Amino acid sequence: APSRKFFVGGNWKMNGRKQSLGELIGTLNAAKVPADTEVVCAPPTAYIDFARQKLDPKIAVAAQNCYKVTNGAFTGEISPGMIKDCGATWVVLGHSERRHVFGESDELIGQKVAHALAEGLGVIACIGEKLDEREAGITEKVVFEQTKVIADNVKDWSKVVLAYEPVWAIGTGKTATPQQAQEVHEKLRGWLKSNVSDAVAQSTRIIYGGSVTGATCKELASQPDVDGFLVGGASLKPEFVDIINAKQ
Amino acid sequence: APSRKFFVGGNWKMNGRKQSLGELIGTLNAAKVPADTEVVCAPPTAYIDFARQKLDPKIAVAAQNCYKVTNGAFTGEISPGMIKDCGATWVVLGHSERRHVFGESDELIGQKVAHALAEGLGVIACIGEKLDEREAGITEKVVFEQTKVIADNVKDWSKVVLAYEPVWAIGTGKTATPQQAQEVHEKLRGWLKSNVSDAVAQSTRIIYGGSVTGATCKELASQPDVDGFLVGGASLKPEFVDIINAKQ
Amino acid sequence: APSRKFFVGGNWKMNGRKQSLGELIGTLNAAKVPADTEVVCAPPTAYIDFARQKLDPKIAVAAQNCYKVTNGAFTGEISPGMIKDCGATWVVLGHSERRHVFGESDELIGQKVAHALAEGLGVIACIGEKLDEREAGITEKVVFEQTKVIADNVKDWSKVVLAYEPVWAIGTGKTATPQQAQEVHEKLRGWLKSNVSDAVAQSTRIIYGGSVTGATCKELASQPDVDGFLVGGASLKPEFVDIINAKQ
Amino acid sequence: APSRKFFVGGNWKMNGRKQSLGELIGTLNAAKVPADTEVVCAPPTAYIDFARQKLDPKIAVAAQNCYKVTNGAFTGEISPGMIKDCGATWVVLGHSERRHVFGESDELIGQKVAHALAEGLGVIACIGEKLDEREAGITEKVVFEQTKVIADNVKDWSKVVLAYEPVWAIGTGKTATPQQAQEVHEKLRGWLKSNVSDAVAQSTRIIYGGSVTGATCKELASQPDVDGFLVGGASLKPEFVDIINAKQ
Repeated sequence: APSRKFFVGGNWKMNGRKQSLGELIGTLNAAKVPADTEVVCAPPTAYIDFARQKLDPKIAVAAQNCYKVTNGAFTGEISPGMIKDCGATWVVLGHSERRHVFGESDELIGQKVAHALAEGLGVIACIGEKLDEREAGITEKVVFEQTKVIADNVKDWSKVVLAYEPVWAIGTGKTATPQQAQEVHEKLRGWLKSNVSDAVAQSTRIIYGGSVTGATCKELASQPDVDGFLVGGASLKPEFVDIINAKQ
Repeated sequence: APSRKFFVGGNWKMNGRKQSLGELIGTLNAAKVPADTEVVCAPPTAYIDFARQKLDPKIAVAAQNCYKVTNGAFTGEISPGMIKDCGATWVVLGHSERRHVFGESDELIGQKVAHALAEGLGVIACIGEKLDEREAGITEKVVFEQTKVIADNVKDWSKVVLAYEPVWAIGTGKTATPQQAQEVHEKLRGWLKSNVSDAVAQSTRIIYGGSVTGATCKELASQPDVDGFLVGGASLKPEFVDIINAKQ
Repeated sequence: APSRKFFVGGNWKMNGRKQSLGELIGTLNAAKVPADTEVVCAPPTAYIDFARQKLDPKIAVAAQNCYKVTNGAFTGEISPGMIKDCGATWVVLGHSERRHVFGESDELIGQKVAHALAEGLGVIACIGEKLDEREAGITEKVVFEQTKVIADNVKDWSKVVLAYEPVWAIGTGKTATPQQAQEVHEKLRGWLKSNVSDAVAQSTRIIYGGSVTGATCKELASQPDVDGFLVGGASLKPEFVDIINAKQ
Repeated sequence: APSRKFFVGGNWKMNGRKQSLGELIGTLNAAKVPADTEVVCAPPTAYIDFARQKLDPKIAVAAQNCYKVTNGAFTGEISPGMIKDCGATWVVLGHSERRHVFGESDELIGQKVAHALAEGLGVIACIGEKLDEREAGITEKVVFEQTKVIADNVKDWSKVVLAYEPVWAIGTGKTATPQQAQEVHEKLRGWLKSNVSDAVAQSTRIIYGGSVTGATCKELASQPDVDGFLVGGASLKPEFVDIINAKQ
C-alpha cells in the first residue's frame, strides 16, 4: 500500500529576479495545492530568503545546493545552517548540473548529504546516468553507485526523496518515455528494498527529474514507482500548478 | 582619477547567520565611512539580500561569486543580474577558494568578469600564486598570466578592483612580509600602466587579499602600492571597522 | 591548436643494446614521418645519447625517467638538464613500472614534472588505475587524483602529453576493450577543459599507454578521445612504424 | 702481505653535462695515474657511454646502478648487459643514496649483485650504517648484515670491492675520523676472513666511501685496512688526481 505522498519540486535553477519570481510566487500563493501533494520550490541561491518570505507557509523552500560544513573559508558557498536560517527546509543535492557542469563528485555529494541531513534539513538527492552511460546499458550500474553513496550517508530516509534524472535525454537527441521512466524508478525502489529495507523502499518517494510539463505530468504521474516530479523549466510558469495536480 | 580612493573589502566567506550577521551589520551601520575610503562587504550568497537590506547605503554589498549568463539551467548558480537585482553592486571573482578548492579556471573567471562588467556590476577580480609557484619564483608570471586573462575581459576599469592574495600564506595573523606584498602589487601597477594606460594603473585599486588584522592593517597600507585589503576572517570581527581606517 | 597532432610514443623500457637498438634506429630513420603525426622513442637511459645520435631528427628522443633537481648527490639518477644536454626533448614520468614497481609517489612525480617542464623539457606524464581500483569503479577518481597532481605542476601544456595506461591489463595482445580506453580518455579531456581550459583540452594529446599492437592500433585511434599511444613491447618490433600510421 | 692494488673510484653521482664532464675527463686523460693504482669513474647513467668514449682506456667506467635482469618491463632502469654494452666494466651497488633516498632493499641489492656479477661485470658493493644505527653502536650488526647479503651473492671476489660508507657522518653533524674509518674496515676484513676465507679477506679491497679530498686522502690512505676510496664531490674536480696519488 504505497501511501507515499506525491512530491512536486520546482527547480527554478538560475532564472528569475524579484519581479518575475515574486510574480511566480503570487500564482502558487493564489493556487490551491492538493492536501495530498507536497510542493517544494528551489529558488536561485540569492532568492532563497526572498522566496521563503513571499512564499505561502504551505509551500516549502529548497536550496539548489550547499556545502558540507556549517561555516568556513568557502567563498561563494553556503551551509545547511544558513539555508535553515532562511526558513528553507530542503536542499537539492547531486543535481546533474552540479555533477557535470561543475564536476561535483559523489564523495563530496555524499558528504553534503550527510551534513545537510545532520543539520536537520530535508534533502532532494538527485541521481542519473549520462548519455554514454545510457548507450552502454550501464543505467543500473551508474544509478546504483550514486544511490549507494546517498544511502550510506542517509541514516534516516524520512528527510529524503530521490529524484531520477535521465541526463541521457537532456539535450542529447534522445527522448525519455514514461515507461522507461518507471523502468528506472523500479530498479531504484528495488535497490532500496534490497539494500536498505522493505519499508524504506515502500515509503521513499522517487520523483522524476526529466522533462515534465502540465501536458505530460498525468502520464508520468500514473506510473507506479513515480510518485513525484522535480520540475525544471515548467516550474517557472503557471503550468507548475497543473503539475501540482498531475496525480489527480 | 589619480587619487585612488582607499578600498576596504570584507570577505565574510561562508560564515554567520541572520542573527550573527545582523549584529555585524548593525555595527558597520554605526561606523562612519570616511570619504577617503570605499568599504564593501561580501556576504555569503544566501545573505546578499538580507545584508543589503540592513546594511548602510554608504557601504556596498558584493556577491562572493556569480555565473557567466543572465539565466540558464545552472542549478546552484546566480547571475550578475540577480546580484544587481538584490541591490549589490560588486562581485568577487577569482578568489583563492573558488579556483583552488572548486577548481574554477582562469578561463571561466575571465568569462564571469566579462559578463559581470557587461551587466552593470562592479567586480573585485582576485589573483595570487601558490606555494609551489612562490617557491619557484614564477610568482610574477603566474599573477601576470592571471591578470592578463582578466584584463582581456575588462573594457572599462572604472568599476574594477584588483585583489592579490598570497595563497601560500593566508588566514592566521602570520601576515606575509609587507615587502613581499609590495613587490607583487608594484609589478601589477606597472603591468596596467603598459598593458592598459598610465591613467588606468594610476586609478586602479590594487588591494591586498592576504593576512590583514585590525592592527597589521597599518604597515600594510603604508606601502605605496597597496590601496586596500580584501579582509578575510577579521572582516567578521568588529576590528573590520578599524582596517577600514588603516591610517591616522 | 585545435588539431591535436597524432602522438606515437615508443617505450622501449629496459630492452635492446647498441646492435639491437641500432638495427631498430636505422629502420625508423628509413620510415617516413607523416606531418599528421608526432613520433617519440624512449630508449633506456644508457642509450639516450646513442639513439639521439643515430636517430632521425624528425623523430624525438625521450628519457624514460629523470630526477627533480639539476644536480645533486643522487647516485643512479639523471636530471632534466642532462637529458636535454643529450639532445632529448621529452621525458616519461609516472609510468606504470616507475610507481608500481619502484614505488614512485604522485608527489615525487609531480615534482619531477614541474622540474622537467621548468628545464625546457617536454614530458609525457603517465597515469592509470590498478586492478583492485578498476574492480572498484574508482578508476575515474584515481586517474583524476593522478591528473590533478600532475596538472598542479603544469603551467604550460604546450610541451605536455597525457598517457593513460590500463595497468590491470597491459603487455600481451589482450588489448583492453577500446570502449574502456575511450571512457577514461574522454573524462580526462573533460577534466582539462574545466580544470584548465577548453583550448588546453582541445590541444592536449591523450595517448593510450595500454596494449597497442601493429594492428589493433587502428580501432584504438579510431576512438574520438585517443590521440596516440605509448607503445610498449611493439615499440621494439618493426611494427612500430605501423602503429605510427594508425590510419589509412 | 696485503698486495691489494689501491682502488680509487669517482662517483660523480648526478652531476655534470657533456661540457663539464668532458672537461673533467680531459684532466684525468691528461693526468698520470700510478701504475699501482686502479682508477674508476662512475658517470651519471646518461653519460656512461659518453664518458667511456672520451675516457682513456686506462681508466675504467662504472655505472652508478643497474637492475637485476638482462631485459624487461622496467622503464628508467638499465641492465648489466647494457652497462657492458657501453664499455663499462663496473657497477656501483648499494650506494647509500640508493638504499635510503630510494629505498633499495638488501634483497634487491643482493639480487643486482648476483646478476651484475653473473653478467661478468665488476661490482663496487657499498655498505654503511645510518646515524641512528651508529648512535646505538650497531655499526657491526648493520654492516655485517649488508656485507653478508653481498657475500652470499658473490661466488667470486675478484670482480668485487667493498666501499664502506659512514652515512652516519653524512650531513648529520657528526664527523668521521680516519681512525674510526680503519676501525670499520678492520671488522669488515675480519668478517671476510672469518665468513669467507683468509685469502679473500686479504685480497679484497675495502675502500673508504666517506668524505675524501686531496687534503685528507693521504691520512686515510695510510690506514692498513683502507686500500682505496670511493670519492664523491671531489671526483668532479682536478683534486681527483691528488686522491689518485694518496697512497703515494
